[PDB]
Amino acid sequence: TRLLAISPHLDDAVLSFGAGLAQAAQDGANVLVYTVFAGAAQPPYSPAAQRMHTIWGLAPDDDAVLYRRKEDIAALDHLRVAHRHGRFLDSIYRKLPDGRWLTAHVEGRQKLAVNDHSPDSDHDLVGEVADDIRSIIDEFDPTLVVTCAAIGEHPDHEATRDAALFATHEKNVPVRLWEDLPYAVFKSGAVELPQGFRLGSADVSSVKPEMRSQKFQAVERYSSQMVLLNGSENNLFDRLDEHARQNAPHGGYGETTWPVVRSDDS
Ligand SMILES: [Zn+2]
Ligand SMILES: [Zn+2]
Ligand SMILES: [Zn+2]
Ligand SMILES: [Zn+2]
Ligand SMILES: [Zn+2]
Repeated sequence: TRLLAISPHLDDAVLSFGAGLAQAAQDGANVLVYTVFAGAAQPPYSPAAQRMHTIWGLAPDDDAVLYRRKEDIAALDHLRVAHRHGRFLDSIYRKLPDGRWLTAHVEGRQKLAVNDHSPDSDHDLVGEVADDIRSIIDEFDPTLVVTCAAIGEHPDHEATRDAALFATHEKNVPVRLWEDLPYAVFKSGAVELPQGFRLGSADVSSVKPEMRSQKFQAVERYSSQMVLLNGSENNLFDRLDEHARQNAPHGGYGETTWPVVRSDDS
């Protein structure tokens, strides 16, 4: 078994599929967690990025990507799985063709506003990510790829998922999508895949209690994210535990995945 996980951001694979990754390595699978939006960003940073860096507990002009890469290595080391950090710049570091920042701040609103941009610019981003994924597939030779469903409709999650779907289709590798966490605790669960792809029936895994514990310890390595993840009530793990409790109310901890298959008549 050669499992390639494709995470949009530094933390998504561990939050959503950490237990499955740790279980996979335990069973003797070769596991690799490649993160798409891990590109090394250079100053000058935008105001919106600077603000994010402060929310992550960093100085505005700190090398934030380096810090987050280090956290990611620690967390994946904890699950006993390998890492690979991609070249793509996260949303807060990207500029548009016209020279504007992709993301700007508004006064008095929590979530950052994304500037409108061309379908061409999205097609091109997704194309480049797909290119990188295809090469990784050639290099690593996965038997299975797992990536995000993009529940919550984060644009970087959709870009990652879509590129993985195009690349895995061309390369004939089976692909599964994980339920995005903690997004799925806050957002419905229905997603729109690119034309020609659809979701098969869900599978909610059964993991040993010790893999649950390892997952949550791995999550704790993302120190920069604890404020963003614990939110208001400081109860991320409670919410994660409660979610898994529902989806197996006669079992313990587990993670929801769906296989991706071709639609009929496509
Ligand atoms: Zn993410
Ligand atoms: Zn490394
Ligand atoms: Zn992003
Ligand atoms: Zn876009
Ligand atoms: Zn769910």
